[PDB]
Amino acid sequence: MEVIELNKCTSGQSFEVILKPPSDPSLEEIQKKLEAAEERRKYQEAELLKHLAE
Amino acid sequence: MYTFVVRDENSSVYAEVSRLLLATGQWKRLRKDNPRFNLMLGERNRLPFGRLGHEPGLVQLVNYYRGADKLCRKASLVKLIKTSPELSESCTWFPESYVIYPDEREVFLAAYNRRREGREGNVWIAKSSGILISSEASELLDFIDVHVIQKYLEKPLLLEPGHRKFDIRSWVLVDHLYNIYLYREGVLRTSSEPGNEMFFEEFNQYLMDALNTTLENSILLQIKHIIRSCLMCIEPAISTKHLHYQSFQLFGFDFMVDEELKVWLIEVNGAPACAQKLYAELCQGIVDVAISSVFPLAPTSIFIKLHHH
Amino acid sequence: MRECISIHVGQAGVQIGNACWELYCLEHGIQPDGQMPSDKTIGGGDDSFNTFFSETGAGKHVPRAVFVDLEPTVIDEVRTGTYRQLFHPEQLITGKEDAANNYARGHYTIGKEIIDLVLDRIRKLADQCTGLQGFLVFHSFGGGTGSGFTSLLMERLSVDYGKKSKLEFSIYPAPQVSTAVVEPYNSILTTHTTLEHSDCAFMVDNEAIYDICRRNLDIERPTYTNLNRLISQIVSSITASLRFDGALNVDLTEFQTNLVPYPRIHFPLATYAPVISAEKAYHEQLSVAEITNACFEPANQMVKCDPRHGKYMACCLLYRGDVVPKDVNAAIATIKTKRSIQFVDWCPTGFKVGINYQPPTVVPGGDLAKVQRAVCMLSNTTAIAEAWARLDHKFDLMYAKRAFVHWYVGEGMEEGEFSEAREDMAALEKDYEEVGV
Amino acid sequence: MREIVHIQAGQCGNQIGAKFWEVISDEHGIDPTGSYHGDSDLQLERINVYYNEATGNKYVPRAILVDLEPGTMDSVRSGPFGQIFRPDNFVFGQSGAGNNWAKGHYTEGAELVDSVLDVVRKESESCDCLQGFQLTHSLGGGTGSGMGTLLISKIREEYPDRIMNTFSVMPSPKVSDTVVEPYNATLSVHQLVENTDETYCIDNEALYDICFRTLKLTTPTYGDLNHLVSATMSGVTTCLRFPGQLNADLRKLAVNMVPFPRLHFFMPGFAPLTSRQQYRALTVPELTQQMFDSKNMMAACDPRHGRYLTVAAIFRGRMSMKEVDEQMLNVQNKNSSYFVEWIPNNVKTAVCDIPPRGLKMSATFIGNSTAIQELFKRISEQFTAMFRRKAFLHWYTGEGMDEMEFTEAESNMNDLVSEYQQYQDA
Ligand SMILES: Nc1nc2c(ncn2[C@@H]2O[C@H](COP(=O)(O)OP(=O)(O)OP(=O)(O)O)[C@@H](O)[C@H]2O)c(=O)[nH]1
Ligand SMILES: Nc1ncnc2c1ncn2[C@@H]1O[C@H](COP(=O)(O)OP(=O)(O)CP(=O)(O)O)[C@@H](O)[C@H]1O
Ligand SMILES: CCOC(=O)c1cc2c(n1Cc1cc(OC)cc(OC)c1)-c1oncc1CCC2
Ligand SMILES: Nc1nc2c(ncn2[C@@H]2O[C@H](COP(=O)(O)OP(=O)(O)O)[C@@H](O)[C@H]2O)c(=O)[nH]1
Ligand SMILES: [Ca+2]
Ligand SMILES: [Ca+2]
Ligand SMILES: [Ca+2]
Ligand SMILES: [Mg+2]
Ligand SMILES: [Mg+2]
Repeated sequence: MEVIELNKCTSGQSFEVILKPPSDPSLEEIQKKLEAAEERRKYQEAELLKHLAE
Repeated sequence: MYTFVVRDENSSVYAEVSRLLLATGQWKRLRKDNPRFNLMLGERNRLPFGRLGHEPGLVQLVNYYRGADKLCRKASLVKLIKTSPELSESCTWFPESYVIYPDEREVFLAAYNRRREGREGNVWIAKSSGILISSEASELLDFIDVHVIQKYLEKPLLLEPGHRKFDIRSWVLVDHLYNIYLYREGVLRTSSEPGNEMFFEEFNQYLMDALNTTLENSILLQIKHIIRSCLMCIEPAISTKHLHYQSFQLFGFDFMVDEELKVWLIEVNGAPACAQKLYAELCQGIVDVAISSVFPLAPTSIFIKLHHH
Repeated sequence: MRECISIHVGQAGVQIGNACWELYCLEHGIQPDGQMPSDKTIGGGDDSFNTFFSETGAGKHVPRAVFVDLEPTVIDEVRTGTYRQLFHPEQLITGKEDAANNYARGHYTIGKEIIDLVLDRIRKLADQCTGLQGFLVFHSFGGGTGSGFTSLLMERLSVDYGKKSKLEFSIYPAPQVSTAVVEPYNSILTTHTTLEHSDCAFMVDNEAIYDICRRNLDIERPTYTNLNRLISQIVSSITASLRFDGALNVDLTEFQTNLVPYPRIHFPLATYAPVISAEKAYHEQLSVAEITNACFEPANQMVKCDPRHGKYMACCLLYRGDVVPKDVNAAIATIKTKRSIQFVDWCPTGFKVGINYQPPTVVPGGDLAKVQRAVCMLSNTTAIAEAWARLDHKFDLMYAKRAFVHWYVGEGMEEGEFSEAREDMAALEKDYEEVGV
Repeated sequence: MREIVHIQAGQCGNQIGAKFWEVISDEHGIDPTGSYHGDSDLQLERINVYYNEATGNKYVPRAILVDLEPGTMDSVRSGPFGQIFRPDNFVFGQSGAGNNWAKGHYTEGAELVDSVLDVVRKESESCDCLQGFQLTHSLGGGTGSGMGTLLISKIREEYPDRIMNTFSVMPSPKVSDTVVEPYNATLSVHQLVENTDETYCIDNEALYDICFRTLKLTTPTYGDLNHLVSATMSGVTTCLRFPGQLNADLRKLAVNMVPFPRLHFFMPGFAPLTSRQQYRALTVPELTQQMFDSKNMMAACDPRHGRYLTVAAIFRGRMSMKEVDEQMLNVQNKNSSYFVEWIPNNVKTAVCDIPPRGLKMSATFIGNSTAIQELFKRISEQFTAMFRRKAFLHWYTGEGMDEMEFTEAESNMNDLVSEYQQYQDA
């Protein structure tokens, strides 16, 4: 049971008590995956319109 | 109408418990994977405790205590008994044991050499959770190439006529409130070598005719003391008192009796079977105290309530 | 003094944000019109509350916050509420059509059209910061916007603010509190895409806040208002060290340092006590020992689980009110000799303690009673994985039949993202098991 | 500002449609002239979903009335709320469709569809954020069935990203106009399987049984049947029209109710169904039990013969929302065998404070059950009974159709039946 790093001020108080010691993707890569999803949307809609035209 | 699920077909105890629940007309069995259950008779291995108690509008109860394996695994029981301040102090009822990883190798040989030195009984038994009984430390450590080495009771109590060795099995039930209930009926398994099942009534009669004492006074007091010590030790670690689900569990305690009428704890079984003659009585008791207490339906107890704070 | 920018996404994040800033103002003495009489440095300053409030020449203290939602109804409540005078229009961003409870709709379809605008408004606030620490992101797991657009925003923030910390306050889905059937899909989709972008995330299971409101506040059918006021108190005690003078968790970096030794395992459990009903005039004030003990009762945890069957990697105690260090140690010593508190072998067994003398502030007319001392414990226990297991099990049930998958594939998502996300969660569950077993 | 565009086509479509606007107009406090006279804010908060606001605080339904003969639409204009509809939104021909799907879909209807799309385009162009469309029609006639599905196909082509919802009345020999109704219904169901997101299956066989067996009406009229349909349509749209803890829209409904694209045909239910006892107040337990009872289902399918994929329940009136959650959870946990286990928490409940006219509280049931296959089997059998002998086909081949289009229609619906059967044994 040890108390360390005790700091005090007007607002409060903080300390540490020890009981036992121990033993990213770039903007381009993101734009491509977003634009890839938009292509699959546009392709699925084109097939729908092609189907409706028939 | 209460709902329950069965996830351990191999359980002869709860196969009968399920049979009784249906026989009440107030319980309905569901598919094993239906989550809208009030009662789970769970599997022995990898029971998903983490998915219990999250079904809105359903009080859920399971027939196993999460964390009770510490008491039912031989290597864990030894560690629990050695490191628990509430146990390690005493343990006059638990045989001298050591956990040897294939570690307490040096501590075992320290007491072993002390026995062969003094020419004492130096027979140890090693098992795990295949067994070997030997008096040579070399044969024990080579047999295990995780196991535990434990002193073999060289001076056991022998029933006569027959010069037979025996062990006592006690069934203990702990409910969602952590009441400890000891089934009034036990069983002794006779070796039959210098139908291998003797019930308490006969054993009590023998003790009176042979040793001029009763089963309660010479053995049962120590059994109840051992059962209570082991279970009150882990109570804070497994209690479901303020938990989102509830637990009860049937236990199987195994004891040995030496020629001095002293009781020794052998092991604890978390998924025990029952004696064929006692399946009905105990199973009905499980429904009474463990299941219907939480889900009541629409008078001497078969259990001895071991009191505790 | 370093600034923190708060970002609220979706209905849950916006309404929870509205409750936090109402509380912040009460705790700092800021009136709804933004005026702060106790602030003597008019139009500026480097005080501790300036971490969350900028200042105008007229003495208005403006939250460093931005509200974003794909539909306008929820954020319109902010524009009309008591604290409408607090924020300016640029801070409030809304769309026309929401994500319809569809992660793919919030991340790809709809999100792609509004991401740049949000990033710009954020850059505006960042341009007012002398030393921006990072961001606090509030959002739900189950909402189409809260899950889908948040993960998109987190990726872009890691690009535009690489050196800044990002902390999450996430709402875990609970069927009892209005939930869509596909919320398990969204929860796992957004956790996978956001995992390597968040430094520390505080999950709040609505199931927990719900039962705490029913049992401790005697509320029969708690509402979002009830839930949010309780959540705001907890969020307040977590962010208090950033808004007041102190030495514990004084910057976003310290949260990672004190609570997250393993980057992937960055979901600390929060336990809060006491929660006393306001309708209860005769309230027996709880002691330091009694509230510290309650921190180890599952019934007071923001996520229901059993820390007894896990392993702690770190523990922090945040007290507010009449607490003195002596009483805290006398309580720790007692709870150690009674509770099951196992730490991992590669970590010290101890507690970092922080005390703020100002007792918790309760919203006038709310459901929470004023108390003399409260505590919030932040413990990184492997038991929180139980929540991942529940969520991944529901995911597996539906995905085995591909139920509702077509709604996601129909927005541009691929069925493989489902499997990829579930696999990352499988690894996450395994990391917890290798740490606490 | 999520506006919905309403379309009603044919005799049946325009009769249930007119009744729908009379019912909800009363609930929102709008009189036959379009002037508001309610007493609560909840009436006007989401009134924009179904009404346009004209100068003078006038509310005009966003409804488009369509028919190939003027007969029925003249009755609407003469009916109670006839003057509330936008006069320009009356689009009608003079030839009729003679209960012939081919005439409504290919010949007579094709000549009128463009002028309908012109009105639809004018209504949508002035929408802040268009949700989608809801169509009322029967599947047994010619205009609502043939031209109705033609409209759906062309509306989808012009608004591929909007929700298409329909209230579709299924024919039944018990309430029959002509023998070719199975032909027209089989042809339409395929159009619906392909071009709608949500279809409320309103089975005239169930409506007749509810009037005869329950309401004790010896000789039910279409008026009696439409009374049930009005009550149901008011119910399933409550969460779209009023504010509450769950302000729903057409897309979130489709997302949570449709786990597979083709399986989007719902079973509606309503409680109470009291016979004229109209003063006796119902308890929350009684609403919940009746709401799930087959005798309150509008589709004439036995739910216990299939399994529920998803369920939406709406409770209207001032009641214990706590007791509501208790009774709902009681129904599920009691009959959990009739709810598929691979969709967790598939039963959602909503509560609205404002009850319908004449009731202290009500409950509306929206179920996506695999037992709906019984309805499609029924139609398919009646279809095949005639088609095996090519009976009455000349009415259709005379309009340009060939037998192949019939062979494909039957095959498509038998597939639909097989798909429901697949998930009933999953
Ligand atoms: N605690 C709390 N949870 C909320 C609140 N609002 C919504 N939720 C939860 O959030 C989940 C749904 O996410 P939402 O935020 O409503 O959805 P969204 O982010 O707006 O996304 P979309 O509406 O689909 O565009 C549900 O599980 C709700 O229980 C709130 O105010 N407080
Ligand atoms: N320390 C010891 N001294 C003497 N005999 C012992 C002993 N430990 C075990 N035994 C013997 O072995 C038995 C218990 O051993 P073990 O735990 O391997 O049985 P088991 O668990 O494999 C099957 P069961 O659960 O029915 O006992 C005792 O009944 C006794 O006969
Ligand atoms: C299991 C499927 O449940 C449904 O249908 C279901 C579940 C949900 C919704 N919805 C649709 C709905 C619509 C309705 O009005 C048309 C009445 C309802 O009553 C519960 C539910 C819904 O809607 N708007 C927002 C939400 C949030 C997600 C929960
Ligand atoms: N429920 C109900 N069904 C109707 C009504 N009028 C017609 N039907 C049914 O609709 C079918 C006839 O279609 P109808 O609408 O008259 O043909 P259409 O005008 O060419 O579209 C038959 O199955 C009738 O039972 C009505 O007012 N209510
Ligand atoms: Ca200042
Ligand atoms: Ca980063
Ligand atoms: Ca012509
Ligand atoms: Mg939203
Ligand atoms: Mg007609």
